[PDB]
Amino acid sequence: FVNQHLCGSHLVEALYLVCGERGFFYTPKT
Amino acid sequence: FVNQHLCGSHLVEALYLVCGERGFFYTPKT
Amino acid sequence: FVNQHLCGSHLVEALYLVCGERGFFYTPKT
Amino acid sequence: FVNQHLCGSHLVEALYLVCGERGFFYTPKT
Amino acid sequence: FVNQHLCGSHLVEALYLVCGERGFFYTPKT
Amino acid sequence: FVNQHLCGSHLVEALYLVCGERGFFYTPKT
Amino acid sequence: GIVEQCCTSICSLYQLENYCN
Amino acid sequence: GIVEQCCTSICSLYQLENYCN
Amino acid sequence: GIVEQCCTSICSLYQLENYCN
Amino acid sequence: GIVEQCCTSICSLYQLENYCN
Amino acid sequence: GIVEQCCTSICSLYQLENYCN
Amino acid sequence: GIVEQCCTSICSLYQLENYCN
Ligand SMILES: [Cl-]
Ligand SMILES: [Cl-]
Ligand SMILES: [Cl-]
Ligand SMILES: [Cl-]
Ligand SMILES: [Zn+2]
Ligand SMILES: [Zn+2]
Repeated sequence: FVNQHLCGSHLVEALYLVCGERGFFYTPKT
Repeated sequence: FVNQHLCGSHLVEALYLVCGERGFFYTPKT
Repeated sequence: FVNQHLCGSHLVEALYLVCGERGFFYTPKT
Repeated sequence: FVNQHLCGSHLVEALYLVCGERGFFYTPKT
Repeated sequence: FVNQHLCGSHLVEALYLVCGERGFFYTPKT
Repeated sequence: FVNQHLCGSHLVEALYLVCGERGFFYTPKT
Repeated sequence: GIVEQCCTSICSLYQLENYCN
Repeated sequence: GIVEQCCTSICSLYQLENYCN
Repeated sequence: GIVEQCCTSICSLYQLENYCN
Repeated sequence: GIVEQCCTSICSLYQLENYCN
Repeated sequence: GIVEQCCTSICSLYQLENYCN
Repeated sequence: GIVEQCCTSICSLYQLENYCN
């Protein structure tokens, strides 16, 4: 695997791919 | 605004657009 | 809803989600 | 260039790539 | 990490996320 | 057609659309 | 729920907004 | 039209280019 | 236009509805 | 192969990683 | 948080698994 | 390469065809 800048939409897409079925949370303000 | 048919990462993208800096949880069934 | 920087592809995707069936126009040079 | 099968926001993305700074209209049937 | 169902540009996006600066080849059947 | 900055994911998506069936390679480090 | 609803039938952005924090 | 054609059968980038301004 | 209103500065989903047909 | 496997059934990120350079 | 950890600085896929439910 | 040719500077769809198999 690897280390990239993931901003905006790209971060949630990556979470989708990583977490899938499990689901995730996206909380910018934290 | 219109209804949308939204699967996979498209759902998470739409949540990102709709929720913004408020964030969201992504909670798929099982 | 919320206020984000939407550039390139991201802007047309957002228009797709917002407008859907209605359709839209994307005219950078205006 | 090859043929492409293109649904939802993928269509609008391809129009964005193909049209660029010329822009485009997105005109779905009904 | 979970299994993922991945078609069209979603496959290439996942390869981009997984491979990063190492790169990859995209080799569809025929 | 046209000339745009295509970075990260956006570059591989564009390659997907351009190359399709043919497939492509994405080699940042070259 | 929503994931299933938006994907198997359809949903509105206003329904999605129920998933925001 | 095009949206339906690209999605239900297939289309070329050259056909898409008909939708540019 | 839209690019100025949304990429350089920011816009709402409601402003984007200005560009719907 | 992989493109067909990930799309027609399912695949893991670990399987994808076989396509990296 | 996640935005700080991933957009301004960089993160791994493994760190992103911290935000899975 | 491609990253230099397309992200830092700009490229055409035709240049991207250089990276097709
Ligand atoms: Cl971006
Ligand atoms: Cl971008
Ligand atoms: Cl899709
Ligand atoms: Cl980006
Ligand atoms: Zn982007
Ligand atoms: Zn898709």
